[PDB]
Amino acid sequence: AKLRVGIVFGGKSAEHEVSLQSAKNIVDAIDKTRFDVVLLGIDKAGQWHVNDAENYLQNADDPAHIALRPSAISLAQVPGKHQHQLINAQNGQPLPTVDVIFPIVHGTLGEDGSLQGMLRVANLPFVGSDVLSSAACMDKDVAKRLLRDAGLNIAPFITLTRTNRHAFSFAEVESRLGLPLFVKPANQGSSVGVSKVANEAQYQQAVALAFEFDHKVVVEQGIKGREIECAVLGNDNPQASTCGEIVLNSEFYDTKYIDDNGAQVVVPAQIPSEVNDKIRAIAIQAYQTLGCAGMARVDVFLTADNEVVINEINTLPGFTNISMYPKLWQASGLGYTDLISRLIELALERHTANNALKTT
Amino acid sequence: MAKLRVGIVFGGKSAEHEVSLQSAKNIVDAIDKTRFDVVLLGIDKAGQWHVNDAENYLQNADDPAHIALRPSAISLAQVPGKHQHQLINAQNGQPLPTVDVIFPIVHGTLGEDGSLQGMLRVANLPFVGSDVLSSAACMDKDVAKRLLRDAGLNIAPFITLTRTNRHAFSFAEVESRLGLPLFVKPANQGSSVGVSKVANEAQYQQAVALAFEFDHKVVVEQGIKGREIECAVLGNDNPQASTCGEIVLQVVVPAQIPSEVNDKIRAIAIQAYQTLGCAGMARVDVFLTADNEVVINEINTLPGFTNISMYPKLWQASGLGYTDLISRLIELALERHTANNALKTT
Ligand SMILES: Nc1ncnc2c1ncn2[C@@H]1O[C@H](COP(=O)(O)OP(=O)(O)O)[C@@H](O)[C@H]1O
Ligand SMILES: Nc1ncnc2c1ncn2[C@@H]1O[C@H](COP(=O)(O)OP(=O)(O)O)[C@@H](O)[C@H]1O
Repeated sequence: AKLRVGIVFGGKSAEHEVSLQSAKNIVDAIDKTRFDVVLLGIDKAGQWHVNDAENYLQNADDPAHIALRPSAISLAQVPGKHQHQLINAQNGQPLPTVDVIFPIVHGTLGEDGSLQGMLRVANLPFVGSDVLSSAACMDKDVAKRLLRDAGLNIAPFITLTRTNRHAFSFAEVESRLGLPLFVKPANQGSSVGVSKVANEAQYQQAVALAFEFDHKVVVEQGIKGREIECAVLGNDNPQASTCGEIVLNSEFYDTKYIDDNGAQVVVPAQIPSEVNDKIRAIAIQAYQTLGCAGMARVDVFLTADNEVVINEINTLPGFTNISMYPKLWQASGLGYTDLISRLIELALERHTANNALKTT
Repeated sequence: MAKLRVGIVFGGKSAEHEVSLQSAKNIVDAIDKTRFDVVLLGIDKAGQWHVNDAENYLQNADDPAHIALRPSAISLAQVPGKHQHQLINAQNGQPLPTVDVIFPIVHGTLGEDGSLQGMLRVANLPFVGSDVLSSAACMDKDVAKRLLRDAGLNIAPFITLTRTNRHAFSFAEVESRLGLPLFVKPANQGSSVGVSKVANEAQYQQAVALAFEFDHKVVVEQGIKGREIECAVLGNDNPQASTCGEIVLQVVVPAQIPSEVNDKIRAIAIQAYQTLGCAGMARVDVFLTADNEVVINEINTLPGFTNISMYPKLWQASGLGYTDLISRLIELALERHTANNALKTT
């Protein structure tokens, strides 16, 4: 009668270490009266392991050193099965069935739809957004096109590809978008490859760096404003937390082992309640437009005139004991343990919904 | 020496299972046996993977109804994170010899919608066709249309129903917005699966309820009056468009249209292909109206691929034979995989 909850954390991605802490804190807060946890740790190589609750993290208390303890057991997944989908990769030995997955691998394979495709192929119910929404929210160019098309406010931008890169002069980009500009790879994370640009020198450098990381580079108008974030929860009836503020300054990737890169975070945002509600309602619209499920964190710019400009949507936000997404809910009447539970319930409901659908 | 191993993934838990069975047989039958060894990776209708043997993998192979995948002893499991021996015997862990490329030809639900591509991406397996986002986006007609309209391309005017808003609009409200007749389709599904033409209210409530048994979003569109033309696109970054073909009240290749129209449709296919981020191949299906407007209906990232299907017939009518189309798709897969590996991670 207790559901086995498989927490998938770690990963090849550069956010590996923040993933380890998100996992530690979920493991610590999860209602042990309803759920048994199984630790499904992914290596920096991308291989899956079943870790032991007592011995899974090597420097749990030390962000710049924390690590996932090596394992004998590697895992494989068996497509089309409905039980025992996860096995020992050396010998076929089955793991007991996991009833739901809680993926908390930030970035590269966990947030971009890839992991979600695998879990869908394994008939594993899972927390959060599915393939399309996850892939779409990770491609900044696509997400923005979807937002613009929904009528929502977005930084004016253009997208460079390998085949139009040189169509645009710096003058041309400057005439289109004004200065300063931000230049980023379409598919990254944690400001890696993001540069702000005030002249043609910078611009050309900016573009070359970003093309080291993706085949599409987004170049957008600089927005002046506070950075406000909001936590959305639900499937068909999305609810918005109160808003929170993040303060990033230009003075310092050299700290992508701390969530939000150690920026100043304050919850609730010291903004008026009617602005807070306005951002809340926009966050739900955004959520809807990107087809998100389970949860998402919506990050916006709030300009001097209280215009709200959507910057990012993150489908697997940081989930440490002091990360923005859970604190926002905690400030809104929903505690960590109960948040975790709600996320699991939503995952199982959506799975039931999907399963009931006809195939022919 | 030794040739590239091509794993053809086919079959699947999908309405289009039998079509996939055929696309695969034709691919197996035509692939250049001097360059490639095929490994047959058949997915039964329950969605489980097997290694099949090419001398005896289909039952009633020659009969378009009754064609079935022969049941197999070996079921398969995938090992995330490995760059070799990613596919193993799911009973005992024995690895298959490592496949060099995957040719996915599972039409519809999991094979065409990004799920399979996401699995292949995690297994570091090079693969033919469009990647995770593009496959998922082209399969969701609602998203594909919104992206096409954002690019300035013509699509059928539409509304999208969800379980929460489906009762907002009356037949009368829809009709004032979109005219009659209407087409009601699940957002995500293959070939005509829950699609209905609607001319009155009873038809509408019926059609909408039906599409909602196949998906959680339903597109309701204005019926477009025109000829149905298709175009095959091939490539990654500098893609090429075949000559066009037509479906008639019957497939006609080449479509009997002036050259200017052929080129207009062709250039639009490529724009649609770029807007949706497709890779390898797609078939772009359009309506050509009385005044030569081109309205995009569908972008298919894994189109029917029997040697008689539209996509291959369009290339043949443009000077590219079926064996050679197969080879070019495999080498585009490999070129894309190498370009993706050159991207830096830090
Ligand atoms: N258009 C913009 N105007 C102002 N600041 C921006 C703009 N784009 C990015 N930034 C700044 O750069 C940071 C990282 O950009 P973002 O697009 O969020 O990248 P990431 O996805 O890596 O978090 C933002 O949090 C913000 O401070
Ligand atoms: N909006 C429309 N206007 C006119 N005819 C349509 C429209 N939508 C669909 N049809 C007709 O119905 C057929 C099936 O719809 P389609 O979107 O092609 O479904 P599928 O993607 O499942 O093949 C089309 O090939 C076309 O003949």
